[PDB]
Amino acid sequence: GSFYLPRLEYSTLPMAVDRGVGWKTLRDAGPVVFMNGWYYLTRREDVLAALRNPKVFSSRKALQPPGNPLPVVPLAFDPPEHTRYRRILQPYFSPAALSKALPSLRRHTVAMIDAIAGRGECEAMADLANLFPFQLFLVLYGLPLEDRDRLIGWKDAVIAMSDRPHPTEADVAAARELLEYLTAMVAERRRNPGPDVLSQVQIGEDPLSEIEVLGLSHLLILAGLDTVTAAVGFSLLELARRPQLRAMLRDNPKQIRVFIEEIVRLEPSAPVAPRVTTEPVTVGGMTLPAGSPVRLCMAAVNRDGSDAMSTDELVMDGKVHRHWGFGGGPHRCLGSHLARLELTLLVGEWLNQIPDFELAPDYAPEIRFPSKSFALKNLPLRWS
Ligand code: HEM
Ligand SMILES: [Cl-]
Ligand SMILES: [Cl-]
Ligand SMILES: [Cl-]
Ligand SMILES: [Cl-]
Ligand SMILES: [Cl-]
Ligand SMILES: [Cl-]
Repeated sequence: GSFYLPRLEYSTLPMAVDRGVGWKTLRDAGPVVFMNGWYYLTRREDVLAALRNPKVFSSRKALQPPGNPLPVVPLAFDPPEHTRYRRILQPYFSPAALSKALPSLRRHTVAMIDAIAGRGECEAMADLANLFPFQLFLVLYGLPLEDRDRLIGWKDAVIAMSDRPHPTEADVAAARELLEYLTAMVAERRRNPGPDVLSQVQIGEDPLSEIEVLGLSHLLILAGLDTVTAAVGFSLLELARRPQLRAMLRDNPKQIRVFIEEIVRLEPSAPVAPRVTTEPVTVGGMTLPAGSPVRLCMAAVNRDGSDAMSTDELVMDGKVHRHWGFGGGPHRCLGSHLARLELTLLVGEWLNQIPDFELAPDYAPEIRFPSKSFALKNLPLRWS
């Protein structure tokens, strides 16, 4: 039996400079590590089993908000409700379904790179990574392109206020404006359904309600955009400091795919998944009572050294690339195929117009830690 609970202060983890060092510090503390109210499960055997066991490791108990909120479709649901949502949404998010959008997404990506390439410099987060996901979101779901500025502003306000009592007056107005904006859209799509996703999920044999589509739309905006922003930054960072990799990847979709898998493996934008247990569980000989809040450490598992595909290094070769940067079990990222499509498009079109570039002088990449983001703070790039 394990009766001595390791405890760490989250804010002291050495995470700003090198995530490998940060996750190793946590993993080496033990299979179960208590930090700031949560039990972190750090080892592959436990993390993957837990992700794969929604009955025991509940998402709803960890993620259902208080009050009477918009339903967080499907993130905050357990089976059987979760299973229905995933069955309904799966066909719209498959590689084959999303591949049909590629000409449009490529055209918009090319235009975004076009405006940057002539400058010889940029700060890649503010100037591209922060803007690109919402741009493609408007394209994918048929929203007015001129609404990008205010939609990004609403998203940023809602994300920043989520973890914080005492909401600022500006914060509540932004949340209300976003809700009103999305509500009008969803109602129009129910009355006049086009061939698009948000229309089609509201009709057919098992239609979603307007409130369900509103909750889904909110979730896609809050969970599906900044995650890709973070991955764009890490993609361009690693390319900026690896000239021969840049050369190899230009016009090389097969290897760009491999590179993107490595970026998501090594710098997963959501490196832990929260759950609450529904019955006693024993992890590493330690028994946790029912109702225990746990955080499952996917990013640590991806780096645990247990095979050649799980090291702290960027590994471009090897016949197999696999990881849990998109999660695992039934909640595995609904948008994983979209994220891959968008990231590979971005890298390819960036290298087509900006094949050679470098970090600005005396720049040392860091994330803000602790914070609500595992993205780079900034990324100053130079070329020409
Ligand atoms: C590199 C980019 C991304 C990463 C690293 C990422 C990561 C993740 C992870 C780890 C989860 C599982 C959370 C959990 O188990 O509690 C998840 C779920 C989800 N993601 Fe992503 N994601 C990315 C992009 C996207 C995109 C582009 C979309 C859609 C536009 C999206 C939509 C969702 C949704 C709807 C869920 C909930 C699925 C469910 O609960 O069944 N994500 N994501
Ligand atoms: Cl909910
Ligand atoms: Cl300029
Ligand atoms: Cl797997
Ligand atoms: Cl490409
Ligand atoms: Cl500078
Ligand atoms: Cl900062």
